[PDB]
Amino acid sequence: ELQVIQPDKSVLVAAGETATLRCTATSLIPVGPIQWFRGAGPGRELIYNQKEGHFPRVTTVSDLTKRNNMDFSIRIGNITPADAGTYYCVKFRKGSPDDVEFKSGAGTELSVRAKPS
Amino acid sequence: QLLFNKTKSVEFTFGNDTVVIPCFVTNMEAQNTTEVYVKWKFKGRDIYTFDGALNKSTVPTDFSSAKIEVSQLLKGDASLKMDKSDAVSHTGNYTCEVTELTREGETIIELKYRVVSWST
Ligand SMILES: *[C@@H]1O[C@H](CO)[C@@H](O)[C@H](O)[C@H]1NC(C)=O
Ligand SMILES: *[C@@H]1O[C@H](CO)[C@@H](O)[C@H](O)[C@H]1NC(C)=O
Ligand SMILES: *[C@@H]1O[C@H](CO)[C@@H](O)[C@H](O)[C@H]1NC(C)=O
Ligand SMILES: *[C@@H]1O[C@H](CO)[C@@H](O)[C@H](O)[C@H]1NC(C)=O
Repeated sequence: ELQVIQPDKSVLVAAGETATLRCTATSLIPVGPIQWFRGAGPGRELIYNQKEGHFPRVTTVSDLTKRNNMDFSIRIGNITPADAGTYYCVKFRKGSPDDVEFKSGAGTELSVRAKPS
Repeated sequence: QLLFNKTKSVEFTFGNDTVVIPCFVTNMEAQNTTEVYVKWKFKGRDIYTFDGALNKSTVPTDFSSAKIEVSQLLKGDASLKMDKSDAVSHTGNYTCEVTELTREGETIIELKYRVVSWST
């Protein structure tokens, strides 16, 4: 059975630096995307998906254009306190009119600290 | 992601009995159609879906002629085919979304009607 694994419960980042949000899927089935969100529930914010969207501050750790890629980790550059919150790596199954959440990672708390000078 | 050979728009006239909306994935590497899912959206509404796991094609009754050539999917071709009655009543922007296992992507194509000269 599929596991979406976020190995870090927390990440502490100095302001201006890059946060690494780790996620790995144990399998690539069932058919459907993996997306990153900030928060859970109805008001969760989309942070990343593979489609051409507006995620300029986000880069991926691995090459997500690879069919066999199982690393869904992302990097968010130029971190500020506004980026603090809990991030979730979420797997969906395909559906119409909506894709249906299948499995979520356990979450990564991104905390921010001041940088000297 | 799944990457595309993008076309901004395609034109049709009173002369087209059928129309084609192109959609071409450049890095498709699927082995079977069970691994693939296709969504064609017209003004944000799904007007054609192909669920590869169930080999099921679904269209709303206002888009009854909408279809894809399923055998072309492994080639990355997810081009939509429709008749002129559906094309004339649905001009505008379409989104073609393709999924292969965990890779996904989409592209936008505008279907544009062009008024031309005709002899009775
Ligand atoms: C789009 O991409 C292919 C290359 O993979 C190209 O040869 C072809 O001409 C393009 N398709 C159309 C319909 O222009
Ligand atoms: C309409 O017909 C012309 C040929 O008469 C063809 O080149 C064109 O691709 C067709 N338009 C569409 C959108 O299918
Ligand atoms: C695709 O896989 C299914 C089983 O999952 C099988 O029934 C089908 O014939 C396969 N098709 C091809 C072309 O390999
Ligand atoms: C279709 O979308 C493009 C942007 O992708 C936009 O420039 C164009 O005006 C839109 N056309 C219509 C009729 O909505």
